[PDB]
Amino acid sequence: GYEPCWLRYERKDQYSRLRFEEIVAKRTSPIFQAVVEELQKGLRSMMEIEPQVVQEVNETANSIWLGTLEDEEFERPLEGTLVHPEGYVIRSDVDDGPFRIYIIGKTDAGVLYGVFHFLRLLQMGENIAQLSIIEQPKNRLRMINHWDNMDGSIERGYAGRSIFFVDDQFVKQNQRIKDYARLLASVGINAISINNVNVHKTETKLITDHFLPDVAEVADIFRTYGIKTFLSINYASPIEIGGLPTADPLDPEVRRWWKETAKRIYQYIPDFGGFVVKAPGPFTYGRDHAEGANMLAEALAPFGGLVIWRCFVYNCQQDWRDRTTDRAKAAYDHFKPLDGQFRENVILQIKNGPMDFQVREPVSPLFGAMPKTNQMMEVQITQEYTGQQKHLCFLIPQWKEVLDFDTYAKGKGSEVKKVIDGSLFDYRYSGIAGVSNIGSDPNWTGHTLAQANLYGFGRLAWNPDLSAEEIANEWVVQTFGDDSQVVETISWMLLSSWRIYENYTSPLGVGWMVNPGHHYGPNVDGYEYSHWGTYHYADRDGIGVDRTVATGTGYTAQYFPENAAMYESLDTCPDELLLFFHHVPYTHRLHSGETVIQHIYNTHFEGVEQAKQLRKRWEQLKGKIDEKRYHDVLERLTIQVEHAKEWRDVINTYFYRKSGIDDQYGRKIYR
Amino acid sequence: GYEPCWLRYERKDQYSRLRFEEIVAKRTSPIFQAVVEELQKGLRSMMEIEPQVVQEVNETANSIWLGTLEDEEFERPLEGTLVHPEGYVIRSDVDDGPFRIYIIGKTDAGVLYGVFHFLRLLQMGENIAQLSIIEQPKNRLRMINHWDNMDGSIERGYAGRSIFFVDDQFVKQNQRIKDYARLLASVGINAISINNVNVHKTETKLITDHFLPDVAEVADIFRTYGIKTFLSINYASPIEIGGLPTADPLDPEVRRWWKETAKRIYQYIPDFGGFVVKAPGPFTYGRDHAEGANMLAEALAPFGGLVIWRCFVYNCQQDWRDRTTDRAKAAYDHFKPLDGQFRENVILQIKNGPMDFQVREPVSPLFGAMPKTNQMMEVQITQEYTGQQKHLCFLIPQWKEVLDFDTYAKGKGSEVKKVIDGSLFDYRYSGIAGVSNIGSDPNWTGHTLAQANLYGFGRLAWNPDLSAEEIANEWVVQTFGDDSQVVETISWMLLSSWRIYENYTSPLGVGWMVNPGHHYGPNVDGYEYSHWGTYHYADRDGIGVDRTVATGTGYTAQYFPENAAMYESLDTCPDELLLFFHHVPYTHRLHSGETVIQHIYNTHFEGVEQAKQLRKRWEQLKGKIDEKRYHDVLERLTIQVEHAKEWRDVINTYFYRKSGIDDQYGRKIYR
Ligand SMILES: CO[C@H]1[C@H](O)[C@@H](O)[C@@H](O)O[C@@H]1C(=O)O
Ligand SMILES: CO[C@H]1[C@H](O)[C@@H](O)[C@@H](O)O[C@@H]1C(=O)O
Repeated sequence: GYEPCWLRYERKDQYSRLRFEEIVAKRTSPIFQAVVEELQKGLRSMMEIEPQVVQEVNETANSIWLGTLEDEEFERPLEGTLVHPEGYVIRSDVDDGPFRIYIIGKTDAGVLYGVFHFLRLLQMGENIAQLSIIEQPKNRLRMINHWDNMDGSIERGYAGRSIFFVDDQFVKQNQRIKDYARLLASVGINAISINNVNVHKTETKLITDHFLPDVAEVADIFRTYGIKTFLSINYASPIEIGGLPTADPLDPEVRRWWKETAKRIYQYIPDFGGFVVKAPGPFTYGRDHAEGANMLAEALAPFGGLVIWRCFVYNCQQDWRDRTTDRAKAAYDHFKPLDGQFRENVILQIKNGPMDFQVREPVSPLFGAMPKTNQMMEVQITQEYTGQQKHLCFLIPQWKEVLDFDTYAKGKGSEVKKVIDGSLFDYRYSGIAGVSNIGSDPNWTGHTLAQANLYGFGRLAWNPDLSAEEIANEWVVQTFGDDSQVVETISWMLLSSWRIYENYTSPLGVGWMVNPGHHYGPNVDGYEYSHWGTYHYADRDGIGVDRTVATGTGYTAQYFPENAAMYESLDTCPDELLLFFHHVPYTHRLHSGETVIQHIYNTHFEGVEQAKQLRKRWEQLKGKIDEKRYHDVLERLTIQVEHAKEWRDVINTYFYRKSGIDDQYGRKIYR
Repeated sequence: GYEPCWLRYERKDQYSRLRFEEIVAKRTSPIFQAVVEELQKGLRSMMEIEPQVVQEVNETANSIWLGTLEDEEFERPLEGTLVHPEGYVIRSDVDDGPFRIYIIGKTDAGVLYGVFHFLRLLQMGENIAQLSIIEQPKNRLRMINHWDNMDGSIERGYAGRSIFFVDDQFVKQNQRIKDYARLLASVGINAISINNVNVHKTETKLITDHFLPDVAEVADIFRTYGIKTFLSINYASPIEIGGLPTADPLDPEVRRWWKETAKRIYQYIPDFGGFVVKAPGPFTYGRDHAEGANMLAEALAPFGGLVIWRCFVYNCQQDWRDRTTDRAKAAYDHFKPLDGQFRENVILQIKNGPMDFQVREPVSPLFGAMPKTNQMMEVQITQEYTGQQKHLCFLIPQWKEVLDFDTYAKGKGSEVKKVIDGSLFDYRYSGIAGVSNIGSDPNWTGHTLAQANLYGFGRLAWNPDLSAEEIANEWVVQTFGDDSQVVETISWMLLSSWRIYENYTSPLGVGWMVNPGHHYGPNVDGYEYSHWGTYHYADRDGIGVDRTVATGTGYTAQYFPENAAMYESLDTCPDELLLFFHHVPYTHRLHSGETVIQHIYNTHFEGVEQAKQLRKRWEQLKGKIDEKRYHDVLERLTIQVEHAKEWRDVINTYFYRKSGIDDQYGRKIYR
């Protein structure tokens, strides 16, 4: 019915097998049961062996040992250094007797992640004769947000319908949920919100007795795979389903209603993760988001729940005429002032950028600006503005640029990753969340290669220091095999895809220029005169948003001095973000030597040629990939090439018609 | 529940009444029954009298006589000249005895229209002491097309939900259908298609036994008011509900299926009007529209049904890059060549313009170009591109410009009205159709004053020679009374509204510049790079579509020599249509003396001020109009003023940003 994605566990040849007679499972918990089953599955499929599962080591048998520190006979030094609950150690016994692999986790979850790491080593064909590994995740929260609706639709879903809901109910099918959990767990994802942040009528009832049994059934599966379950809530629930006259967070009965709702939820799901909130809301009653979030936080506190408060807030009724109002400044101006007013179990979830998941956006100034408030970054795996899984776009490189961005909050070495992993400000709760890119499509992600974005998200969530190169390598090998041509080719495609897509879309960081509504395809003035605050201000002389303090919106001042100065100056501002920070003449000379207008022409003409190359390189792999996936991808790559041509021409023509400046190289621009 | 619109029958004062003791109804048919009931209603409400209904004249009683020629004792000369079946004569007896009013119709329908004319005279307070009237409609078909869907929605409906359907079924309520029929009949409308031309799944079943009983129930009501009922059909019905493998009009079984469908329909509705068709279609199987239409025509022929084939056909996948392809030429190039190949009961329905109901479009070249093919013009009463009933837009003046347009098909005096009334080419069937502007809203049309467009459509349909001035006068008096200030003010508002709306929307006939999808509001580049063939080609130097033969698409050649030459020349082409026919520099000087760019600024700034005046004039009527309607309209006028400001600024800014030319008068243009 559907692909196994990167958990193929392809059968090894006779020269790449392992000899094991037993699996020693020191524990019998539901998680351990899933761990054992997964190990059996991988070893059976890959090695064609079926070790017996036991609870005590057989001194003379080759074994894989699974357990926690408390299960050890002799606690060696390495595992003794473990402090993170989800951390683990994998080491081969150094003695000369039977072969033994020890997978030691700080907790059961640790053993689960350790096993998937062990299986990953096998899929990649690593020598496990002398292993000595210690791994602890950097981010406490490694979450996935689903924008699934209960009618089956998925907001911004380009990979089919929801695998959770249908006909305003839960799918009677749960086997796919189990395989999805296995996939998420394989890359360390430990938290999930199953419903759209835009909570509609039916979804509002997910926190009521009518649907809680079903939610609990889903949570039971995820729990088995070390995944905590969350629900996006409707802030107006007290009114819509509570029978109350208001949703005011300060109203005594409203506060009580939520506390009772929390209690009720925990009776079905004892380890419920908490609420994800997109917010009639607090503003409706003159309350600020601290008051709004803290009320929900107080309801969940007794149960250990968390409130994930999204900071995607802005004036969705902005006047395009007013160049003093800047949507990019909204998030910071709204939350920065509230630092230190939020309850301990509240985590502010902030998008990587201050606008809205554009192909390229500078880093949200909020990161590093709130020392006393937990923060978590939200990235979008589903490609809303990045190709919608029609165009290939491996998002890992972009996410690393964001994660490695130094905010200088506490001087050099204050990278975003250190802000969200909680080390910089000692955040009790923090991490990263990704908007799911899956659907009912057999290949899960619409575009076969988009599977790499989900895999990659998990890898970065676990350890942001991993290189895009090794993440791509791991994914390709596990998904398509180790043929050097296949690996080198697909890895190259993945690693260069984002830049290629940006080349023929929005120029120099200004973003947008997409069709309104569905957001797919070129439309330079699409939202140019809208009330969404997404403008490029292109005219016959130049383009760009002046966000300088000197003459613009003053957005640059939201960054710490080092970055503020870099963007403030027209001479130091990076080319790739120039139009996001400065309004400049088309003739303005970039650091690359190109005028702004010629740069536009260059990347659009050249981006299309690069897209053709992606397709050509893929075609050269025919015969080395099964026919089904070969054609699924070829189909998409062709769709990409044809659409890229539309992006190229629409943008080139628009700017030629406005600037009146011809392409330096005389390439075809339709007048 | 809803307003009576123009059939108010307001109670007259004691000095404006009539003395009648009897109504002589010479016939007992369902139509006559409705006629009598309407007369009783009007006389009771207006005159507070209740004449007894009799079948024989009382020599000594003041009476209103109703009958046809065959019912007359003495057939006078006037009614003796009647030839049209729906014509009638109204004359006061010239003798000195009792007062007698004779309403003589050629057929029952004629008597119905005669009575409504009599009632109209009373509502307007005309002296009926010495009447001598003869009226015969110019257009055989005076039709209304409904874009209602069975789920209750109305495509391009801005006046509420369908009054016909709900929950994929017919409304159990029929009283509103009766009052709607009364309204349509009052203005001579004699035909109606009750469902959307875009026939969806459920609507496709309107031609099956499952829904025919309901359709018949609706048709029974309309029949009583002289209205023939039609259904829009799904050309693919043979496949969707017929169980056949194809819809090919030349497939033997397909032809048979339609003939059987027709027979079945006529068993429920003996006088069924026929099918309205928007067309898997003939093109799908390499057949032309003559073959497509003739197949349906052959099925209806034995029953006297008609096939209304819409010519709204074009490449909905046009390349914006190709300036040689012109959507405006499509309709003519598609149908002109087929003249003389259509069956006698087929009528080609053509929109007033060759594009798509824009605020201003030149006349469709098809009118006058097909001497051997019946034609009917389609106009849009619902204001899709003309304010959507938020902005006031009395469409009658525009329709008269189209109707009075001389095609010169047979030399001077070949106006569009003479083409569609069938007199120019002796068309057996022809006329005019209007896309309904009603909905479930209590005031029927969303905007109270939009009621005038429905009324006006009927009046022009009956007699295109009626002036916009008298049509507006009739409507205002009947709807709001005869206070001279009220009449003069509302009439002025109606008569100037269209020009006002055009002033702040699309300039000089180029059209569009609307938001995509819903089509409401400014968005200059909205469809500029779309595949719909709706482009203005504005750049930093000029704007316009070159449709000349000399250098453009050659669209001008579709008109007869006299009009072709007028539009072909840049010097003779009317300003109001200049950008539809020529691409010109912004500095091009118009006949008005304005440069094209300054004209744009002028009409947009001034159009807003004119809109403010509409509101001001309405406010001055407070106290002379009931509070409910006064405020309903004031609300809309305020909405109009505010939106006009958006139209003004968006368009002015777009062209300033592109042309770089400032407003001559230094008015506020946001940079
Ligand atoms: C779920 O709503 C989404 C929305 O579809 C998307 O287009 C954007 O505006 O951001 C959103 C968000 O992150 O709330
Ligand atoms: C019913 O479809 C409509 C359509 O809503 C409208 O936007 C336009 O394109 O013309 C149509 C037509 O007259 O078929």
